[PDB]
Amino acid sequence: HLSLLYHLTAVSSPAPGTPAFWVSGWLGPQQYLSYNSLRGEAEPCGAWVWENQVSWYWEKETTDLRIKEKLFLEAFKALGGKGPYTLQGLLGCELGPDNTSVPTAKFALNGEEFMNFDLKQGTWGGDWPEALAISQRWQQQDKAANKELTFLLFSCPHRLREHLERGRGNLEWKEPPSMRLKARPSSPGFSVLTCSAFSFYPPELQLRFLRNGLAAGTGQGDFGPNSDGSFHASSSLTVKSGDEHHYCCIVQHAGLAQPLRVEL
Amino acid sequence: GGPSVFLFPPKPKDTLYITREPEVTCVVVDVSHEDPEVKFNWYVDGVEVHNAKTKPREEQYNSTYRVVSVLTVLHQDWLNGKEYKCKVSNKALPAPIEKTISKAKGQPREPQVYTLPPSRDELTKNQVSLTCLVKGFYPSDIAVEWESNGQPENNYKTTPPVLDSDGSFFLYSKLTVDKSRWQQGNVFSCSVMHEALHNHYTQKSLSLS
Amino acid sequence: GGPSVFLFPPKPKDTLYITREPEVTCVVVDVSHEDPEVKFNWYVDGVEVHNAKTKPREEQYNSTYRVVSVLTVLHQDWLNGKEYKCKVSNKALPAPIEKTISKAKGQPREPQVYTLPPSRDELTKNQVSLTCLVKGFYPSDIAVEWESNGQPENNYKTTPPVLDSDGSFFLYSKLTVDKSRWQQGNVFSCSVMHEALHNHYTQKSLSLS
Amino acid sequence: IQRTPKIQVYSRHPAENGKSNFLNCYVSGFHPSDIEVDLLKNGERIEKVEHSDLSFSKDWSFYLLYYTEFTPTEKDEYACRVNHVTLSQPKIVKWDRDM
Ligand SMILES: *[C@@H]1O[C@H](CO[C@H]2O[C@@H](C)[C@@H](O)[C@@H](O)[C@@H]2O)[C@@H](O[C@@H]2O[C@H](CO)[C@@H](O[C@@H]3O[C@H](CO[C@H]4O[C@H](CO)[C@@H](O)[C@H](O)[C@@H]4O[C@@H]4O[C@H](CO)[C@@H](O)[C@H](O)[C@H]4NC(C)=O)[C@@H](O)[C@H](O[C@H]4O[C@H](CO)[C@@H](O)[C@H](O)[C@@H]4O[C@@H]4O[C@H](CO)[C@@H](O)[C@H](O)[C@H]4NC(C)=O)[C@@H]3O)[C@H](O)[C@H]2NC(C)=O)[C@H](O)[C@H]1NC(C)=O
Ligand SMILES: *[C@@H]1O[C@H](CO[C@H]2O[C@@H](C)[C@@H](O)[C@@H](O)[C@@H]2O)[C@@H](O[C@@H]2O[C@H](CO)[C@@H](O[C@@H]3O[C@H](CO[C@H]4O[C@H](CO)[C@@H](O)[C@H](O)[C@@H]4O[C@@H]4O[C@H](CO)[C@@H](O)[C@H](O)[C@H]4NC(C)=O)[C@@H](O)[C@H](O[C@H]4O[C@H](CO)[C@@H](O)[C@H](O)[C@@H]4O[C@@H]4O[C@H](CO)[C@@H](O)[C@H](O)[C@H]4NC(C)=O)[C@@H]3O)[C@H](O)[C@H]2NC(C)=O)[C@H](O)[C@H]1NC(C)=O
Repeated sequence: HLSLLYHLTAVSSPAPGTPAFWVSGWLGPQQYLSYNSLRGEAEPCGAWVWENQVSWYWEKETTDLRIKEKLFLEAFKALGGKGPYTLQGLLGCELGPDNTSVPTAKFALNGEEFMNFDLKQGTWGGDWPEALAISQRWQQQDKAANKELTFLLFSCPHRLREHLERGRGNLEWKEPPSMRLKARPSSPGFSVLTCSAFSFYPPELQLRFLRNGLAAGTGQGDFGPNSDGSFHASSSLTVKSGDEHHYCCIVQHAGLAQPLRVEL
Repeated sequence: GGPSVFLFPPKPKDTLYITREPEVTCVVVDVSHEDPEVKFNWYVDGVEVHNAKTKPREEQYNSTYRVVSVLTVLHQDWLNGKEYKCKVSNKALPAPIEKTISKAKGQPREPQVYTLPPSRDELTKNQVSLTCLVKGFYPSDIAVEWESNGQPENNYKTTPPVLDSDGSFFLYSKLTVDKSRWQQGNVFSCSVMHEALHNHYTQKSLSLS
Repeated sequence: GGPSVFLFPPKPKDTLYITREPEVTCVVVDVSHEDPEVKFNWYVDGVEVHNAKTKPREEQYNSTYRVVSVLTVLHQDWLNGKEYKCKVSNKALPAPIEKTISKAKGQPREPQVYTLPPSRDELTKNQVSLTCLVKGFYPSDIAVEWESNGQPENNYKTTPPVLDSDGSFFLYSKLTVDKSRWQQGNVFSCSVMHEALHNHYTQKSLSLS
Repeated sequence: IQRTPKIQVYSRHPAENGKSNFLNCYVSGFHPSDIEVDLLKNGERIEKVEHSDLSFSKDWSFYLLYYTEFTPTEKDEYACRVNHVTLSQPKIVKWDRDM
């Protein structure tokens, strides 16, 4: 079910010492790769430094991303006008049933999707004027179209397979959460219950509230990452003061054989 | 009685061009000097939002405060007929005045642009009138420009639309240039921008022939 | 507070054509159901006159009486910038509301009419767009029609004016006809009527060429 | 096309006074990418704040993890301070112990 996805970003006038362009590469919700226009080199992130990886893998990455850098910084020439720009791209692929890849290639300008890459016609598309401009600049190039094709239909899925084999260790990692449930006097005759999940991987996880064994739904959920690739979650609920000890909190998660009841 | 409210749409060019900002505005005049504070709200297809940006008090000669609230809507949004709203509440108003604006909804129609050169008769004189008829389009909102030799043109005017019998609208644009220029052959290109335009944009051309 | 008043001009066609009646109208709404009677007056370049003709009460759904007074001005008059006036007095109004209308005065300019045939591109399809540009005219007021084969045409629309940089206005008119008709050669003639037109009228022609 | 940040502050491990931990601040859902995020100990900024790579989500909005090692004490008060184009003035979020 997992997927290789690159998060390309360029800006037209960067705060100085900031990079004009940069990429983050992801395997599922793990960041494996990292690149930017200053350093100019694709580097492994996190536990992926220790991946049993082959020679030339990384400089293949670098080579590809440099073509991307050029393309992206080229886009702002095509747009012409003054006002600062932010060009984003989401590129990748996901494995499908029959030893089959499914590609993704969308882009956004100043925070709105506007352009895409049609893998059938081998053309960029989108119909905003901005997208027509950029689409045109790229389509008339040293076979930029072909390289995007190879990158998505060949390189991407070949990489994805390679990482699955050589990086099971990371991908299949499992860490169940530490749980805490607490009561916080809030209002007049009210109080806030907060269930919290600490340090878990993978990030799929649900929090639920019971009140004497019957569902009180969920309230506001919150979800986030820790420094170490693990995750954090919390859910909160309004509740009659003095009626607190009646509630508990239940948690579902891949790293637990069965759902956990969490007392106050 | 109390103050009144006026709710303006975004700029048609700004609703196609991302690079530009499509501002859905909320202007309230005839406001009480005594009770100046006003509580704006906003509702996207019913759902409230908190990305409003209120400009400060811009008082007039007529002792009435004038206040303005700008919402930066999305591009894609507006064009999907998402229904917006300005809920103004003031102590100078007993109840709240609500004003609901949108895209002029309905099946939009591809415009159809043709150029027309200056007529026989006209050419005699030093000046000419390069016509741009644009017909067969829905809706009203539409941007029209001129440009020559890769470079925009100033000397022109463009009539607003009128409703064509068929239900769609149409428009004209009278770019004037000097005779010499037109004779020299220089290619002129009437540019149009509109919702149903393929790529939200098309331009046509006009030259000696 | 009380009722308000609106003062409309005559019809541009009616200000050139004698045969027609140029009616300078005085329409008052928001009138008190309690105090319905209203005392009109009229003043030609200051001088009062007694040839007014008041229509009776034409009440609306909104419980406000609507009253109307018609003055039949002269032809020659209006066009000499004679300044007219409706003085409405009602007990529902403390003071009298006075509204003064006239010809859009200033040095009037001869219009200049050219036809333009349907463009290359357009002809492909079954329908065509016989353009009539009319530019270089003052003032706004102006009548435009079509006529073919000695006989008027229905299928057309005409944009209102817009103010041309030079100060004069201009206009367009998009008479649509079928292709066959135009091909058969039948002569079409865009007709214009305006104050500064020689003989208050001119018409031009358009045909296969 | 212009979005306001969402600020979460939470510890990595359950908070226990005198035991070592990490404090995270997770700024998210903002646009454009320029953002100043400072972690505050008792109102003044910490200098050993590390932070993750600037990235973006399925919905194109940017996000970022700032984090510091720390050993909480009962007395100490922490907070996260964010400036961004869309903010009148720095927004400060207090680290609720419970969440
Ligand atoms: C004190 O003075 C103020 C003005 O200051 C002036 O100071 C004096 C001293 C002098 O120097 C003047 O020269 C100065 O101008 C007064 O403020 C004004 O008040 C009036 C009414 O009280 C408002 O009138 C409305 O106007 C809008 C159109 O406004 C645009 O165009 C104006 C000039 O052309 C301009 O002033 C406006 O700013 C505005 O421009 C737009 O600005 C926005 C925002 O930035 C831009 O995005 C736009 O691009 C820009 N557009 C253009 C074009 O430039 C008009 O739409 C309103 O019409 C409705 O209301 C009528 C009654 O008032 C009603 O009869 C009509 O039917 C119409 O109602 C609707 O009609 C349409 C039909 O399609 C439908 O939408 C609806 O169905 C229908 N409504 C229904 C059915 O219910 C209206 O006339 C004026 O806008 C306002 N000024 C500004 C600015 O907003 C102040 O009132 C005065 N105080 C007192 C106590 O007298
Ligand atoms: C009860 O309802 C009445 C209407 O009935 C309706 O019933 C309801 C139930 C529903 O069924 C509706 O569908 C029905 O229509 C209300 O009566 C109306 O009230 C309003 C305001 O109260 C009047 O608004 C004015 O309108 C004129 C334009 O009116 C023409 O066009 C209208 C439709 O397009 C039409 O209704 C009119 O009849 C009229 O048509 C003309 O008729 C004459 C007479 O036979 C013909 O000769 C003409 O050929 C014909 N013309 C066309 C075209 O068809 C408009 O000009 C006014 O604008 C001024 O006032 C604005 C504020 O109201 C102001 O903001 C503007 O600036 C403008 O002021 C001037 O602007 C110009 C700029 O160039 C300059 O002249 C000035 O400088 C400037 N003034 C300055 C600076 O001071 C105005 O909007 C409406 O006319 C009226 N109906 C009729 C009829 O007259 C009734 O009010 C309501 N009661 C209550 C209590 O609510």
